[PDB]
Amino acid sequence: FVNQHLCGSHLVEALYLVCGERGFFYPTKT
Amino acid sequence: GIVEQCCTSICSLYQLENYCN
Repeated sequence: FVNQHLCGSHLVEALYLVCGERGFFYPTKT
Repeated sequence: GIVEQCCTSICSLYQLENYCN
């Protein structure tokens, strides 16, 4: 398949959603 | 970062999905 991310917030939002939110959690956020 | 290297038409969703941490 192929997508057309915008590169900036969508590309990073993808890494977080793809699997960049489980190992990207931090103690005490602000 | 893969984001800067994949920044373009399609960004290796596999690289991002495989990136994890």
